[PDB]
Amino acid sequence: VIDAFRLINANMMVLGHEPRQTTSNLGHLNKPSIQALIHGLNRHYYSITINYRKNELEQKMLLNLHKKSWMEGLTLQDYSEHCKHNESVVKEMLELAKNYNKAVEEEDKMTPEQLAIKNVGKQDPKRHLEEHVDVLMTSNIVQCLAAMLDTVVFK
Amino acid sequence: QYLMEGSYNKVFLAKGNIPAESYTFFIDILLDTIRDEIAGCIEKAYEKILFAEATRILFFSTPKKMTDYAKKRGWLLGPNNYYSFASQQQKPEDSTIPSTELARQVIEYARQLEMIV
Repeated sequence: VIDAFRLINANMMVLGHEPRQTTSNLGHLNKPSIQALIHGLNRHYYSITINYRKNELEQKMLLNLHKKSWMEGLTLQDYSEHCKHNESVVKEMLELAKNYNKAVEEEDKMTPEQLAIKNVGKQDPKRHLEEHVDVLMTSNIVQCLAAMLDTVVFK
Repeated sequence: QYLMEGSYNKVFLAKGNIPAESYTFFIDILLDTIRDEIAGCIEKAYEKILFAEATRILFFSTPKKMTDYAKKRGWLLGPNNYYSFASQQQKPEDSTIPSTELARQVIEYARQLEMIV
């Protein structure tokens, strides 16, 4: 939060009043909360708005990343690290699996949030299992794609 | 009945040549089909086996008929059995790694999978 202002003359206030600065321009008048800031604003100045200038070229500079990111994605994720993730995913899944099993006996009714209180905790146990399956899926996607891809291209 | 049961011995098609109205012709083409089916399989089956053993359950009448018939099939090109080429290929199913070739484009399966999420 930043503001720009312009001074207002003492003679201007009495005759003109502060809404005269507002004419023939954007005319947005800012409130920067209550307290000293607002009170001081009113007694002193007229606050006017901020717009940003931009240019296409200016954007293009900002968006630019790295040469190195080009190979980064390609990179064949270690089996070791993957295995750590795989172990982590199957263990959470087993714990939740039970919950999933009890949960399906009921759940004849719609409204998924109610099913979350019943099966216990925020979010359904079916959704918890999927979340874990998906995280593994993401690790797997980089590794397998990368595994074939790397070998063929350098070869 | 015989052919469905898988008792090839029992068939009554390698002896249905003798009684005929004019059937003998049909019986012969059908017989030739029976002989082929067995003939290719036997190659895979076992390595260099006797000539006599290779006439017996090849539904042949003589070693001379077997020599010519076997040769077209790819075994017994010479006067010595060549069952051995074919037989050896079948037995180990769990040994074969050309690796990249066998993986069969991991990239494609991955790409199908990723897209939904």
